[PDB]
Amino acid sequence: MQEERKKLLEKLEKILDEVTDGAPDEARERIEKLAKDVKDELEEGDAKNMIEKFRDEMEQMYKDAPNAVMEQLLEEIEKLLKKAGSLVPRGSYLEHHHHHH
Repeated sequence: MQEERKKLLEKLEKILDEVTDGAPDEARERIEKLAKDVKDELEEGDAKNMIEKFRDEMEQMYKDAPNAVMEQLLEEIEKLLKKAGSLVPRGSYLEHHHHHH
């Protein structure tokens, strides 16, 4: 917490705040579970991995239903994932389309 880590996760939880509220209606309750789990993982389990999980989960629901902010939020978590990639070169995107409902 002496190397901008709190500011990185503060902005990250600020994105998750806008993903739940600025969700495509029905997609919100899907987001609220995983976003709540990220908060635990910030100290409990693997926070950095949950930033990847939520980033790739967002693009699944974005391809399924894009409002306007949903797209911008993909770009936001991406900026934060680069800084969260501490010696870790990862972010190829897990290839999805819709997979059917």
